[PDB]
Amino acid sequence: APPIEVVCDSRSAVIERENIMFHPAMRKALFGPTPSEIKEASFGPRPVTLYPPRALLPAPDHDKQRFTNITVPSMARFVTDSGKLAKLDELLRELKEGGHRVLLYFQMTRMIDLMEEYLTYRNYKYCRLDGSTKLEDRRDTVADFQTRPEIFIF
Amino acid sequence: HRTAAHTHIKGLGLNSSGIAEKQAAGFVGQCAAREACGVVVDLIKAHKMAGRGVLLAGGPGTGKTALALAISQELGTKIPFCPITGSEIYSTEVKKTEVLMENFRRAIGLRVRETKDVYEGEVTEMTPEEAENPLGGYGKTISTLLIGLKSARGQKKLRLDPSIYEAIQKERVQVGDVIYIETNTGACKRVGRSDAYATEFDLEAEEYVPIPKGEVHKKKEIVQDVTLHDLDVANARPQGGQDIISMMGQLMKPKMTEITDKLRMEINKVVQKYINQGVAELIPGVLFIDEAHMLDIECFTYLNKALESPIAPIVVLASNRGIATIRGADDLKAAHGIPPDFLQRLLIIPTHPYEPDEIRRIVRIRAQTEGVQLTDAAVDRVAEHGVRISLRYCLQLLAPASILARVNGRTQVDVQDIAEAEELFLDARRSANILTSTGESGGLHGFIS
Amino acid sequence: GACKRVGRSDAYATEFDLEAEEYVPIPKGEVHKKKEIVQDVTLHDLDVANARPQGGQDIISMMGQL
Amino acid sequence: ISEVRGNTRDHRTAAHTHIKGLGLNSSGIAEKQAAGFVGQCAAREACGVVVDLIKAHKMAGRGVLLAGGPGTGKTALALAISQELGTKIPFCPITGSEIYSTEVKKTEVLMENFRRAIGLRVRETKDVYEGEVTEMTPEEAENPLGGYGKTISTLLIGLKSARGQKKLRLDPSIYEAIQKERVQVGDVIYIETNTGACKRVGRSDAYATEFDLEAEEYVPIPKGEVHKKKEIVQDVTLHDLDVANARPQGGQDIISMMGQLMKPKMTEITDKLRMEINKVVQKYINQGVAELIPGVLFIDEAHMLDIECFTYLNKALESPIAPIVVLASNRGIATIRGADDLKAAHGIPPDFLQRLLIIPTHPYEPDEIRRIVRIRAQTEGVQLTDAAVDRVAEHGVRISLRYCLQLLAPASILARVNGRTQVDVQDIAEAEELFLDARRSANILTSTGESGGLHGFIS
Amino acid sequence: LIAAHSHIRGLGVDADTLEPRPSSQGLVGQEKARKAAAVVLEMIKQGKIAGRAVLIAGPPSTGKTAIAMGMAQSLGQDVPFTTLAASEIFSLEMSKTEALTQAFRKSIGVRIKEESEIMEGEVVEIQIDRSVTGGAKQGKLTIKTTDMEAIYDMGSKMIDAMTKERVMAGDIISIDKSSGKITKLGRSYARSRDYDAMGVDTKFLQCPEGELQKRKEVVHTVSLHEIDVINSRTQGFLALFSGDTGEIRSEIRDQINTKVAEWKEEGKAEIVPGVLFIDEVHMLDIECFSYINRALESDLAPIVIMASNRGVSRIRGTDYKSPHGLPLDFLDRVVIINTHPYTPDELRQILSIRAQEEEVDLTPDALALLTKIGQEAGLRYASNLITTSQLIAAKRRAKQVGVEDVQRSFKLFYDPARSVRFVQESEKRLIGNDGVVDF
Amino acid sequence: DPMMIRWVNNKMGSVVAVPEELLGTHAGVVFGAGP
Ligand SMILES: Nc1ncnc2c1ncn2[C@@H]1O[C@H](COP(=O)(O)OP(=O)(O)O)[C@@H](O)[C@H]1O
Ligand SMILES: Nc1ncnc2c1ncn2[C@@H]1O[C@H](COP(=O)(O)OP(=O)(O)O)[C@@H](O)[C@H]1O
Ligand SMILES: Nc1ncnc2c1ncn2[C@@H]1O[C@H](COP(=O)(O)OP(=O)(O)O)[C@@H](O)[C@H]1O
Repeated sequence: APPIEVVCDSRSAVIERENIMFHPAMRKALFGPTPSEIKEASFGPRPVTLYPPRALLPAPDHDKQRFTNITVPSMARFVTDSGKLAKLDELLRELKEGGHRVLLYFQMTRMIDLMEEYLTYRNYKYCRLDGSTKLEDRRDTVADFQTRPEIFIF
Repeated sequence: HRTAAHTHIKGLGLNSSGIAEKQAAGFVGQCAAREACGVVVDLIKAHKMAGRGVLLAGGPGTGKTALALAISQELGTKIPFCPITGSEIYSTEVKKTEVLMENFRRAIGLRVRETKDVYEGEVTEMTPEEAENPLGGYGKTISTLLIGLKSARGQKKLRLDPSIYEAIQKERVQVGDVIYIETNTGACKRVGRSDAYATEFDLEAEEYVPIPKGEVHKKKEIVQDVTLHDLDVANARPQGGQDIISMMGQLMKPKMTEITDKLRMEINKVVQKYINQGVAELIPGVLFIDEAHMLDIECFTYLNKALESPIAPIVVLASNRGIATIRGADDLKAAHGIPPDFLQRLLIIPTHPYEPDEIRRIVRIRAQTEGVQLTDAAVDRVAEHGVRISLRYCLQLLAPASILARVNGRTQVDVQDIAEAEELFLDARRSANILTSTGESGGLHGFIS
Repeated sequence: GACKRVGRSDAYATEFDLEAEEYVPIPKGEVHKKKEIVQDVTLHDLDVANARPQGGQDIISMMGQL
Repeated sequence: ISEVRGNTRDHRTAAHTHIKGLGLNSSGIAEKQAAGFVGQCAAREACGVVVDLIKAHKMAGRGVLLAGGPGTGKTALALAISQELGTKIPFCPITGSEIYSTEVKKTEVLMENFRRAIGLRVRETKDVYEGEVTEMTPEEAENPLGGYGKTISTLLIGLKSARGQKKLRLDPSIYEAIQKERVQVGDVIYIETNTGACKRVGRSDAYATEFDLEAEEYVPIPKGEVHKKKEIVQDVTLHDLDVANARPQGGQDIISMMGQLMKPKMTEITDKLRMEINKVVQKYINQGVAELIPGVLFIDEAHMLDIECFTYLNKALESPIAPIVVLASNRGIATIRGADDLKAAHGIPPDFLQRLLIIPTHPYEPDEIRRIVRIRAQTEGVQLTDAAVDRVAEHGVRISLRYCLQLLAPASILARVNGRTQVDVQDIAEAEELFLDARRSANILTSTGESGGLHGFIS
Repeated sequence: LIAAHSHIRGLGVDADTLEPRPSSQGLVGQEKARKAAAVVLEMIKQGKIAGRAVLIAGPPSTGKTAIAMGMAQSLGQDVPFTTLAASEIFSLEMSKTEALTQAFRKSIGVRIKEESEIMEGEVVEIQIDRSVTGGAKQGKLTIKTTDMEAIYDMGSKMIDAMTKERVMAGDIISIDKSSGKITKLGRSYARSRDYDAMGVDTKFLQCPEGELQKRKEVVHTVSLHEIDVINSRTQGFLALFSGDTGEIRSEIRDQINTKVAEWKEEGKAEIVPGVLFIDEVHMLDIECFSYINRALESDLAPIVIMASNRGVSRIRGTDYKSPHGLPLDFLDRVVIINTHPYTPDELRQILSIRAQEEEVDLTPDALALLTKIGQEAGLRYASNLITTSQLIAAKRRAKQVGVEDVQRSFKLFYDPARSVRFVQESEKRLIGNDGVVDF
Repeated sequence: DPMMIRWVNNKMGSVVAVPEELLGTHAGVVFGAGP
C-alpha cells in the first residue's frame, strides 16, 4: 500500500505533502549527486565537495531481488518442469563440450518458441526454420548454419 | 512423506444424509461428535455466519483436534482456516487483544481480480533532464527523463517523474537492461541484459533474456487471494510506492503494531467498495483456538466484542479441562476454564472416551498408515496396553517395534518385539511408580524433590 | 521571522483559467499591524525543547517505531 | 596546552589494598603472615591449587565455590588469585545482581561475561611506510598510450620521519588515494603493504605558521622509524569478537550511521554465531597463530542468581571453551530466589552443587585479628601504640572484623587534629562513640525506639 | 581442550543388532538406556516418523547428557542438533511461544544444491577505468591458461573485489562467477624490483591447465529459521546472527512451509529432519507445554529428546505437583526412558576412562581409594579429584599420583556431603533466613 | 575517454593514462599538470 495521505483541499496541504512525504533534501542525500553536479565538480580548477559525498543508499543484502517485491518465473523451474527438457539439457551440455553441431527437430512450433527461450538462458547460439520462415530467409538461414560454425543448434 | 500424528484423518466420513457412518475415512466411531462437526462445516459453507461459538469438550486423548483437521480437510483449500493455541497470544510487542484481532482477520479471506499495467521494454536511451535548482542547500535535482523502451513490435519513448527515476536508480538500470515498469506502485525490476548485447566472454553472471514480445504497453489481469489482515498490515506499515515513508519503512526492522479500530473500519469500507464493483468475493473462515483454557479472563472479555462484529469468523474452541480455575481471576471456578458468562455463546459438543474394540481399529488404521504390518496377537497386545495404560501411548509402541523387528531380520511385528519395546520404552504411570518407590530419600542416588 | 503563504491574490486570479491555487482577496487593513501579546511558558516546555528537537525540524519522526 | 602539576603521585587505600598475593612456598604449603594474609592456611593452599590449575591450561569448565561467613576473606582470596595470575590473563569480577538487565534476557549477560572472561592472544606483523610528505613527483613512462595526454609509470614520494628521510618509488595507483584524501606537501601519511592506499593523518607542526588563521590539527612528525617492520601482540576477548561480528562498528550508509549514532543496545546473540566463532578460533589455534587463554569469572554473591540461571550455567559449563567459575556464597540453608520451594545449602541448587569444588573459609582466631590490625595500620601509614592495638583487637573480637578496621581512620584524624602523630588509647576511646557499630545501634533502636510515636522510629 | 564430555566418541552400539556393549566408545556402564537411545537414533536416521517425545529421566550424575552427546557424536555434522537449554526461552525481546517456535524450526535442515561457475588461470593484465569524485568504473581482465587467452569484462563489484585483493599481473586467481569471491593462490613470476609497496612473495605455482569456465555443484544446508529470517525482512538481513529478530508473523511461516514442500517435490531441496535436545525441561512453565504438545502435530516437527532430574515437583506457573514437574496431559505424549545409578565396578572403569582422557597416570591403590570416594560422592567430585591430584603430584615432582595426593585433595576440597555438615555445624555465622552474629 | 583514468598492469610494469581533457583540471596536480 502507499501511506495514508490527507485529503485537505488547500494548496498549502499539497505543498506540505510534497515537502514532507517526498522532501527532496533526504532524497538527494540518499541517492547521490546529479551528473551535472558531477561535471561541475570534476572539470573545475579546484577540488570542491558534494553534499551527498557518495551514494548513501545501503547495499541491498539479496542480489537477485533488491528493494522490491516483483519476482518472475525461474528458467530453473522451466528446465525441470519438463522431463524431456531436463534430459535435453544434459545432452546438449555434453554435445557442446564435444564440439558437435545439432539439428534439433520439433513437431510443434509453439514448443520451438519455449525452447528459443531456454537456449537464450543457457546462452547457446541457434537458428530457426519453420513454416513461418519466408523462402529467401530459409535460404539465408540454412546457408548461415552451413557457413558459420559458431551456430550450435538449428 | 512424513507420517505425523494426524495423517490417517482424511475427513469426517459422512453420508449424503449427514449421518456419520463409523470406521470411515480415518475415524473410528465417535458419531455424535462427527455429525455435529458436519453441521458446523455446512454452517461455514453457507455464509450466514457472523460469529458462532463451537466448543469441543472432552478429556485428553479423545480426538478433539482430529475433528479439527477433519474440518480443515473438509472445507477445502480456498477457505481460510487459522489454527492457533492459547499460549501463542502472549506477546511482548502488542497487547494480546491485538493478536486476537489479527487472528480474527487472518480468518477472513478475499478473492480479488487486479489489472496490472506493465511497461515491458528494453532500455535504449537513458538521459536525465534536471530542472532549475536555486540556493537551497541540497543542490541540483533530476526532475525529468527520456527513457526509450524497445519491445519487439513498436517502440515507445516515455518521460518520467523524479520518483520513478529513483525507482530506476535503486535498481542500477544501465543501457540495455530489459525492465518492466509497474505503474501501480512505481516499482521496476531489472530482468537482465538483452540478448543483442550477448557475449560468452562475460564475468558479471548476468541473466540474458530475449526481447519481450508483444506491445510495450501490456495490460494483464490476475486473481489474488488476500485476507483482511494482509490489508491491515499493508495500510499499517507502508512498503509500496516511491516516497520516503515507504522506503525508509522497509529498511527498519519490522514490528508488530496495534492496528486500531479506525483502520479496521476503513478497510471494511474499502472492501465493500470492491464488492460493489463486482470484482472481489468474500469468503469467511474458521479460527480454531486450541487449548482455550490457557486464555485468561482479559481475553474472554474481549471475545464478546470481537464476536458482536457484523463481520467475524466462526470460533471453534477446544478445552480439555473439568472444573478448573480461570487464569485471570483466581477466585471463580468454572467448567472448562471458560467463564460462566462467555459459556452461553457456545454450542458445546461433547466427546466421549473409547472402547476396547475401537482401540483395536485405531491401532490397525495407524499401523497400515505408518507402514508397519503385524500379526493379530500383536494387535491384541497393543490393544491390551491401550485399554490399560492410554490411547496415545499404545500407538507409539509401533515405531520402535518395527525397528526392533528389522533388527531380528523379520518383516512383520510379533509378540516378542512388542514385549521388548514395552520394557525399553516406558509410559508415565510406571515411571512415576519407579520414581516414588526408588526415590525414597534425597541424597546421592535420589531425586531432587 | 515566521512566514506563511496565505494564497494567490485575486487580481492575478484569472491569469490562466484552471490554475490550482487558493484565490484570496487583498487584506483591507494596514500592512503593518503592531499588537502586543502576553504569553506564558512552563519550564517543562523549556526542558523538552532543550533536550530533543521538537516539531519544526524533526522530520525523521514520521517513521514512528524507534 | 595542558599544564602538568608537579605533586605527589600516591595511591588510595581500599579495603583490599594490603593483599599482594597468596604467599605460598615452593611446595604449596601456606605460611602465616605473608603477603598480606594472616592465617587461613587451607583456603590459601586450595586457592594456590586453583591458580596452578588456571596457569596449567587444564581447566576447561570447572567450578569453585567459596563458602564461609561474611567478613572472613572470600573476596580477599579472589583478589589474591587475580593478582597472582597477573594481568595478561583475564579476570571479570561480576556480581550476582548484575545479570538482571532490561534489554536482554538474564541468561545472556552470563554468556557475555563468559566471553569477557576468555582471552585470545594474536601475534602478527605491521609493515608501514610512515611520515611527512616532502615531494610528490611523477615520472613519465617510456611508451605513452596513444590517444591520451600524460602517461606516468612510477610516482615518487619523499617521506621524512623524525630520524631519517627516504625516497620511495610507487605504483601509480596511489593517485586515487591522494586526490580523495587531499594529500599535499607537509602532511603525514602512512602507506600500508597489503593494499597500498595512503591515508592522511594531518598537517605537520613545522608548517604551523606559514599561514595565520587557517588551522586544523597540527600533529607532530612521527618520532620513530620510516619503515616499520614491527611485530604486535594483541589481546582480544571473545566478547569483543561477538560484538564486532554481531553489531558492525563502521559502515558507509545511512542506517549503520544511525546505528552508531543512536544508542547501542545489548542484543541477544544466536548460538550459531558462537558455534562458528569457536569453530574458527579452534582452527586458528591449530594453524599455530593464536593462543587461547582462559580466565576467571568470579561471580561474587552467588546466592543472588536465581534457579533460572544455574540451568543456563550447566549448559555453559559443558561447552568445550569456558573459563573457571569461582562462585562466592555466604549463606547457610537458604531459599533459592527463583523457585520458592526447596531450601538448599548456600543458595545453590543440589544439582549444580555437585560440579563445585567447595573450598571452606573459617572464622578468625582472637590473636590473628590484631595481626590484621597491624598490617592494615602499616598499610595506611597510621601508626599507633601497642595498648591501642590491644583495644582495637578487643573491639574486633567482641564486635566484628570489619568494624575494627574502620576505627583507624577517625582515630588518625582525631590524632592529627589533637596535636599528635601517633594514635593512643584516648583517640580510639573518643572515636568509638562518634561511630557506633550495628550492635549498639540496634540497642538504641529497640530500647529507646520503643514504638512509633512522636519522637520515635517508623517500624 | 578437555571438557567434561570429550572422551565420548559416539553411542557405542552395534550396527546390525544394536546390542549395548558393556564397554565401548566412552559410554561405559549402562545398557538399557543406551539400547533405547540406539532405537531412537535409528528412527531419527530413518527420517520418516515425525513428532515424538523422548524423556530421559533419572537421578543426577547418571550420564543423561552423556547419552545426549553420544547421539550427537553419532549423527555427525550432517543432521542439525540443537542443544537448547530450557532457560534460554524466557526472552525479553520476543515472546515465550515464538522462542519455542524458533527452537523447533532451527532443527529442520533444508539441503539445497546449486551450480556455481569457477575460473582458474594466470592474470595477464588488469585494466581499470575510474572516474573523478564519485562515479562508475570500467574493467577489462585478460586471463590466460596454457590453452585459452580470454579478455573478460568487469562490473563495479568485481573491481571492488580486485582492489580489495590487489590483484597484480602474474597471479593465479580463481573467481567464482556466481558468488563473486577472489582467492589468490600464488604467482608464476617473481617479485618486481621497481616498486616498493608490493607485498609478500607468495607460493610458486605454475600455470594451470584445462579450461577457464569450469562448473561446480555445491551443497548448502540452511535451517528453516534462516529461511524465515531472510524471507521475513526486506533489507534487515544478518539479524539471524545478532538475534534482532522481533517477531515473525504466521503469514510468513504458512508460505515458507508450502514453498519448502514445493522444493521437496521439484527435486530442488531435501528436508533433513533433526533433533531438538532440551536440557532440564523441568524449568519450563505450563505456558510452554501448552504449545510444545501441539507443535508436535505437523510434518515439520523435530523428534524432541529431553532430560529431567526431579521427582514429584510442582510445575512452575501453577500451584500443584506432578511427576518430573511435567503435566499429565503432556506426559501422555512422551515416552520415558529411565536411567539407573551406577555400581562401583562401573565407576572404576569410568574413572579410568576419565583419567586416561586427561593424561593422568595412576597407581591401583590410589584408584581403589578413588573408587571408594566415588561411591560416596559421585563422579562429579571424583573427576575433580583426579585433575587436582594430578596437579598436586606435579607440584611435589612425582611421576604418578599416589594415595597421599588423593588424601591431600580430599582434605583440601570438600565434597558436598561434608559441606552440608559444615553448614549444619556453624549456623550462627552463616546468613540463613534471619540474622547472623560476628563471634 | 572523458573523466575516467586508466590503469593497466602487465608483466613488464604498470602505467596510468590520463585523458588530455583532465590535465587542466585539479586532477592533474598529482600527475604534474595542474591549472
Ligand atoms: N476417532 C479416532 N480415530 C482415529 N484416531 C483417533 C481418534 N480419536 C483420537 N485419535 C488419535 O488420538 C491421538 C490424539 O488425539 P488428539 O486430538 O491429539 O487428542 P486431544 O483431543 O487430547 O487433543 C491422535 O494421534 C489420533 O490419532
Ligand atoms: N586473611 C586475611 N588477612 C588480612 N585481611 C583479611 C583477611 N581476611 C579478611 N581480611 C579483611 O577482612 C575484610 C572483610 O573481608 P571480606 O573479604 O569482606 O569477607 P567476604 O569475602 O566474606 O566479603 C577485608 O577488608 C579484608 O581486608
Ligand atoms: N555411562 C557413562 N559413560 C561415560 N561417562 C559418564 C557416564 N555417566 C556419567 N559420565 C560422566 O559423568 C558426568 C556427568 O554426566 P552428566 O550426563 O553430566 O550427568 P547429569 O545427567 O546429571 O547432568 C559427565 O561428565 C560424564 O562424562
